[PDB]
Amino acid sequence: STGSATTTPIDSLDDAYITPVQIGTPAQTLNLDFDTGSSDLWVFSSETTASEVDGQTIYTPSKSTTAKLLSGATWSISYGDGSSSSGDVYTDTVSVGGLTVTGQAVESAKKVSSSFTEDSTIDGLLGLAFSTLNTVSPTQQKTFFDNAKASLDSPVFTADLGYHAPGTYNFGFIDTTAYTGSITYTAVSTKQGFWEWTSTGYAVGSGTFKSTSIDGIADTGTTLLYLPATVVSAYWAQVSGAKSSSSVGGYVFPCSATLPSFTFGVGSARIVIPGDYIDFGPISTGSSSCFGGIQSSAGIGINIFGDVALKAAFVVFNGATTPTLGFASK
Repeated sequence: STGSATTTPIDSLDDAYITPVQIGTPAQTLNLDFDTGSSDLWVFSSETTASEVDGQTIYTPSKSTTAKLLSGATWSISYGDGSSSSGDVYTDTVSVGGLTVTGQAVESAKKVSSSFTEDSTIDGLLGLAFSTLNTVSPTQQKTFFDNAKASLDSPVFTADLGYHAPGTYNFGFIDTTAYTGSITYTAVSTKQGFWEWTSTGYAVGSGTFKSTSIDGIADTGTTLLYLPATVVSAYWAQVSGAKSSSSVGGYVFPCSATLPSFTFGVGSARIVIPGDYIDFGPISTGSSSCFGGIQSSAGIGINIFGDVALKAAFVVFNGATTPTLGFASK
């Protein structure tokens, strides 16, 4: 089997991407944030505290003839940005782009933190990291990809995120018309539950490439590119007027600037992030200070290849017995 679904930016900055997902019988379609940095499929629901729902589409398990309460199971998750959610668990039929899993754990939110409430465009998350990170207790549950893997033509999914435009998540096949050149594959460590890999270095603009190992995670659920402070300082030093602002919470730059590109290494191959992809716009409405798309990871504990980096590439998440990642230009 295979599946193919279009993923669409939620706003004009590409802050996140939503992909329609069918849950239950008859289908209830919710727009979920596919997140290769987490491993829970959770939804706004008829159980979510009413004051914490503000425009999202909800899953109502009582209207699904295939929903079953997973007795005793609860979940609770906290994300790198400080947001959180928690609730109970149903199993139900879940389809993505024509690919159907029966018995998928659908984690129904009883509580969500303010940032989820305030984002009316995201109806929940669909985790695509390794199932060892799934938070369901007392019986940990499998991701959608883990459940589908054996049925797929090939045990892979691909992320093809657009810049200010729709893109595609495919399951079970690699669309050879979706990228240019060849795909370079690189080793993955699953020890932390992430799609964790080691970039071979970087370049700023037309500068020379610096060979240096940068361990980090391929995370579709993080907006920006978070890298060591040395690397980030070298990038922003090429932008007149750029500075790190403690009050804003990162590097800012004059909105009048033209940003240089940023290149990262994948083995001997190179992925070029155009400068425009690094512009996240005014820090507040009407400001001439703009927020940068490359930021320091020094306070995180891990480097994160988020959407800024991933949307410059066609990315293969290879879930074979020894997982690997593949990157191609496009």
